[PDB]
Amino acid sequence: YAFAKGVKELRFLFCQTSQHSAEARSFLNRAYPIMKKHNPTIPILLREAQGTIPRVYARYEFGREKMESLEGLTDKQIEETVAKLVKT
Amino acid sequence: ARPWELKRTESIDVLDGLGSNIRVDSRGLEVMRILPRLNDDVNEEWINDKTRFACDGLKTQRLTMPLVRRDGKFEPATWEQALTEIAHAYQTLAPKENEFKVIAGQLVEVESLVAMKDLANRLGSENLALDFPGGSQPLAHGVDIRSNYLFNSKIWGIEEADAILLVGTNPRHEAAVLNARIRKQWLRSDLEIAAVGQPWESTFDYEHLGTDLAALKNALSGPFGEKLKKAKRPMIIVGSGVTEHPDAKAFYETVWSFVEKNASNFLTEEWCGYNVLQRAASRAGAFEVGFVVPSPEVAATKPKFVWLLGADEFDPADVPKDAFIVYQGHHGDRGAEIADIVLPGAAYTEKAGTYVNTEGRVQMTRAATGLPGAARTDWKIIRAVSEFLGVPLPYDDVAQLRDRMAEISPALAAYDVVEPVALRHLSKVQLVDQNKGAKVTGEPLKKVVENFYFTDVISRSSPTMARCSAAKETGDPRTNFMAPGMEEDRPMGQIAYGA
Amino acid sequence: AVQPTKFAVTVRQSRNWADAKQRVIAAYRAWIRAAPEIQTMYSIPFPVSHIRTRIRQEFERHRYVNKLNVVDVLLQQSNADFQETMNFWRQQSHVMAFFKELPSNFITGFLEGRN
Amino acid sequence: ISDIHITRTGKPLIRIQGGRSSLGEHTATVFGATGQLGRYIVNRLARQGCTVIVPYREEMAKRHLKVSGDLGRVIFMEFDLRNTQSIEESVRHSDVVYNLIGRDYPTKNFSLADVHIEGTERIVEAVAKYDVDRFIQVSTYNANPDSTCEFFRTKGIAEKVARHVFPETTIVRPAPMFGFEDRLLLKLASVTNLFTSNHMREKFWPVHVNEVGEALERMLYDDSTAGQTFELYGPRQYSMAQIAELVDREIYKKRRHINLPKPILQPLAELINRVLWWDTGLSRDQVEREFHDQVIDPTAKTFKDLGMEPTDISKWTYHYLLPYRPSTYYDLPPSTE
Amino acid sequence: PRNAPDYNVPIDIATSTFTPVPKNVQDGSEENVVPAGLISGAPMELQARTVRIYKPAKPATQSGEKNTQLWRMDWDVLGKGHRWENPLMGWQSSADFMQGTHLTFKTKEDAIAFAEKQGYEYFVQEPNERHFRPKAYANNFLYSPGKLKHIRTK
Amino acid sequence: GRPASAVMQAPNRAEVWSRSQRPRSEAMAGPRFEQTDFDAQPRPWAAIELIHKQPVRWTHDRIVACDGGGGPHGHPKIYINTDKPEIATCNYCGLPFANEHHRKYLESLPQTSYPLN
Ligand SMILES: NC(=O)C1=CN([C@@H]2O[C@H](COP(=O)(O)OP(=O)(O)OC[C@H]3O[C@@H](n4cnc5c(N)ncnc54)[C@H](OP(=O)(O)O)[C@@H]3O)[C@@H](O)[C@H]2O)C=CC1
Ligand SMILES: *P(=O)(O)OCC(C)(C)[C@H](O)C(=O)NCCC(=O)NCCSC(=O)CCCCCCCCCCCCC
Ligand SMILES: [Zn+2]
Repeated sequence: YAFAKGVKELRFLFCQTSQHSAEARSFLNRAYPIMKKHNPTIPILLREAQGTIPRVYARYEFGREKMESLEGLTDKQIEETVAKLVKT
Repeated sequence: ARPWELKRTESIDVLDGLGSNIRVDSRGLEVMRILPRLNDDVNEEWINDKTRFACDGLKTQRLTMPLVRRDGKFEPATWEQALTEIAHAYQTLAPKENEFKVIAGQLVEVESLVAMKDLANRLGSENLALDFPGGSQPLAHGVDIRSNYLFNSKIWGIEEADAILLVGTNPRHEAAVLNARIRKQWLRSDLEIAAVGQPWESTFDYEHLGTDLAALKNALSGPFGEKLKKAKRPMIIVGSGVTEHPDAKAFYETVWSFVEKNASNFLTEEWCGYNVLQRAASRAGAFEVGFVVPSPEVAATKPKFVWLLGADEFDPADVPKDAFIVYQGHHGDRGAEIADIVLPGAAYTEKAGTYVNTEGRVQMTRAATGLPGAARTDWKIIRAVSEFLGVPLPYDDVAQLRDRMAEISPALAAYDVVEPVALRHLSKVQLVDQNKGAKVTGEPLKKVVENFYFTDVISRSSPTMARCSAAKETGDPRTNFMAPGMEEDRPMGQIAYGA
Repeated sequence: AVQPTKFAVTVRQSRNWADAKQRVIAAYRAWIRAAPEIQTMYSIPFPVSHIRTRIRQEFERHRYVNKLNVVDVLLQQSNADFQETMNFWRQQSHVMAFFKELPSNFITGFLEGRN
Repeated sequence: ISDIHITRTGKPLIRIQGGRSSLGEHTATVFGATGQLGRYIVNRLARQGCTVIVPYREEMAKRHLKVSGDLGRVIFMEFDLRNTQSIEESVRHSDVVYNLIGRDYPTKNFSLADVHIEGTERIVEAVAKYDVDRFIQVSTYNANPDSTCEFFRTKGIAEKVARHVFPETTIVRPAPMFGFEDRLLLKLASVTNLFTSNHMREKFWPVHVNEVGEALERMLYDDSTAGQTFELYGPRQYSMAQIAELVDREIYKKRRHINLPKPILQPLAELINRVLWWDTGLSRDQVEREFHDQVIDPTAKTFKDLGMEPTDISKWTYHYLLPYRPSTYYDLPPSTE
Repeated sequence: PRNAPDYNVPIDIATSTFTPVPKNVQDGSEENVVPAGLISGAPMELQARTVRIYKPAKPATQSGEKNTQLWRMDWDVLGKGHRWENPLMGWQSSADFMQGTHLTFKTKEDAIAFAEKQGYEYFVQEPNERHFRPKAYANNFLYSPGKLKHIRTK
Repeated sequence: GRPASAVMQAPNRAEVWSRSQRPRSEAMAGPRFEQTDFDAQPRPWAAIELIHKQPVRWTHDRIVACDGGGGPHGHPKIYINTDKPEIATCNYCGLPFANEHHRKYLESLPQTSYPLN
């Protein structure tokens, strides 16, 4: 199940610490392998920094971009949160 | 100069990938000398000679005015009549997806790449190349996890290193003050070094295991692999020359497979045995924000509008003959002399630009002087042309762009520090899963630095480096070799320095 | 002691915000009352409407101050600037230095050099 | 307007904008700058850090100009019109040459034809000889080679000579000028100007001299103004009677004039000009202009083509006429009637 | 709107062609901060310009460390107007009135408090600290059971 | 730049003697030089030509002392080693010294910096 045609990159901003729940790291731990295998041509930039509220960006064609926070979401709720971003 | 008449600016060296901390001494318009300043995590009170003695190339072949190529000649242009001439060409060419191409050089800062990524993205291009050979195609290591392309054990990690393997890099000509740290650890401890690639005259002792991937495969399967296995704090260092090679696809999977096989040694609670060494200041920061060709589909689309963002060591095959070339930079060199329009930008001693060094340390320069002539700041040039091309970029100030920067990667807002890679083990995907079937050619590793004194536009324009190269060619130990002073064969001296 | 001059006002602190409120109105009134008298003292060739416009704008820049001790410094400066003007200690060049008779966009600023 | 100016010969000028300490990069020569207009163009060029050559004749009358610019900025050269070398020495380092040399009345060594035609000839021939970028020559309003007034004819022939030698000439035709030290408002407030041939009923569109110096500054920066012809006139038409009405309302004096029949006054005026050494305001041709009326020749650029909107003379009467109010009415506000 | 250049900021007698566009200026409504820059008399350019707060590093050329003791506040060089060459003598002209000035503070907090109260933009860099390591003269002469890795020369 | 008094860098030397010295022809040009007497301008002699007309002070000692000869009027007293077969120069005043042990070698060179005699 690859992405929808139009997503040009994914960008997750999380933190190493448990200050925010480990769910984004738990989802990325599992998702990033399969979510990169099904469509290798798209960059899924995993970027982290201390005290970063979890968050994901999808950049679409002609420079447009969608952001959604991942704060308080669970590893499943975060999954549909990304899912609506790359399904159309 | 005298020291009391010198202004002191604490900046960062951009002449290699280490980000050595420097003190820039200026007397008004002119930089006078470059001094080291203390950073035990980075440079340890030392800078190399090119970092030190190439500052005299900041005043010699500079770009101060926009030039438009007319009838095979470069004529001066007003900034308005240069951006209009650029906009007209882009409108005429009507570049579709990925026929706009951008190549970024060694000295570009992150405020430019993040600004250029936003300009090309809204023009429909994801074709964002790099100046090295193989910089216009997808890279063997990706950019999804930062640990793919960093010096993951810190520069400070060499202080503990027990076994170090070198893969295709001359640590003297790539990171000269990092090469010294290896020697320091070697003299005072039982550190064992072996290398794969071209032999080099070294300040430390090492074992030459070979020159190509077959040799490296025996290297890990043999005694040095067991030495790498048995050691605490083992350290494999991949040079950026490997990433330039035909078999970077195959080299990078071979190394990481050894690492993943050997965690709890390589991937512990506090250690990262995997390192990639960068020799240019712009390249880790380019990786930090995705300024890299994503797919061979993008790389196979021939461009008709090429922006050379400080690019001067570009391969001649990465620039079409019939493309409209725009060169942005601060020196008149190989990049400027083939372009249709040149735009004068800032140098690193006159900008406040972010740079990320080979280990992922985020550092900022401080402007020592103002802009020469009619030069502009580079991210303002990119923002200015986004007006003319029809897609203005939201930010109008450096803070607004540094807010943009911090939501591409939030580490870019944490200065002077290195962020830890949380999901370290996710490096397997782009390093091994994505690099499995590679048409290995067996071509040996190359020596990517032919001349240490000439590596970029500033060095190639320095009179002092010109004397360093010429004396090194003939061995003249004389102090006034191509400098003012009386000699036995020069009774009357000379005013010329560098000739 | 020596006599305080004609418009010399003793420096006193505002008791409360009501005090400050009434003083600021007194100062604004006293300025705009004097604009006809400023014009002929300093031979201003503009009409008095422009002079009173400038008085209004000077008061408007301190509109959003919610600190008694900042207002009282400000009420001090206007008292000295009023006394200085009415006694004709400053001259026409100073009063005309007060009447000015930055790029409006990034792109306008970029093209001319910074501004 | 920008930080880069490129000239007709193609040299670039990288400028630093503000103040008298900065770099305007332009080397100008302003012939006829010790008159009335000449200071406003020189102050404008000098206070923005441009080198200005000021060819002068009398040493003590040039001195107010040096204050305009920084050290080494305003260079004085002593010249004569009939000294070609001093003309050539004065324009050969320059990228713009302003020709503001004119005289209303003939002199014992210069006729109106000699100061206008021949003076322009030498100045333009040196502009051609050393290849100076820009040449803004200032003619007069109503200039016409077919005119019969010596002033409007001779300044109309110099216009054609300049173009024939240097076609890129910016020809500038101002209307009668008002300002500080103007020979318009200060004469109507004076007491010597009592004689007159018409009933002060000739009309013209008076223009502020301050806005004409600004206009000449903008022609240097708007390169496209080269080879053009500019008439620089004011927003309204007035007679000498309407202007003199404003002056009386301002100074509170109610000046009076003695009218003479032109066949009588003109011969006398030619005698006063020939027998007195100072500018008397009276001469045979100045009487002839007195009976003539201003026509704004179309197909000529205007202030709007510089993006400028001139102000009316009425707004300026208080500023410039106040020195002439009697003590009783001096403390009064501007008339603004 | 997220640190924006405000192009409607009023200009005063001290604004030149080298004055930066300001993101914001003090007006005296701000919480807990004395608006000194509003009442100081300094131009608005002082609130459009960022200062650097740091401890100067030791010069490479000397071992004395007295100029490293305190915190220094400087004004950043702007792209235009910092220096240009006078046409007459070649002296170096300037339009930056803060180029020859600096303030000195005892602690980092004092520097922040002063810049906050004056309305400056301000960036802090932290000093790089020396990594301690015992040094022993007797290391010069340690026994080597095997190959001498270098020949010491004193 | 018509006369030689507006081109020659010094009366005794035509060319520049420093890397950064602006040539006289490039500094006597411009509007500020259009009604100027060139020979009335300050045009001092080049010290680089003058010092090199001094003859070598020959000595047998290894180390020579130079204080400028003026006593307190001269310069700070220093010491010049004369061991290299080369003319040793005082860093303050430029006076040339040689050691007699190189007299035969120096009187063999095709050219030199100072008159050997
Ligand atoms: N002012 C007006 O109402 C109008 C003016 N004009 C034209 O505008 C220009 C400037 O006007 P304005 O400044 O008021 O005029 P002025 O008469 O005040 O100035 C004329 C200038 O010409 C110089 N000059 C005159 N005759 C000679 C000569 N024979 N040789 C050398 N220099 C000479 C004068 O130098 P010096 O002082 O040394 O004698 C003076 O600097 C003139 O050409 C004028 O004719 C046209 C229409 C209206
Ligand atoms: P309403 O309830 O709206 O009351 C309006 C006021 C202004 C009182 C405010 O609500 C208010 O309380 N705000 C705080 C007080 C304030 O606005 N400022 C303090 C007063 S001092 C001041 O503003 C001085 C201004 C500059 C000096 C006076 C102006 C004249 C300068 C010279 C004129 C020309 C000379 C040549
Ligand atoms: Zn001596």
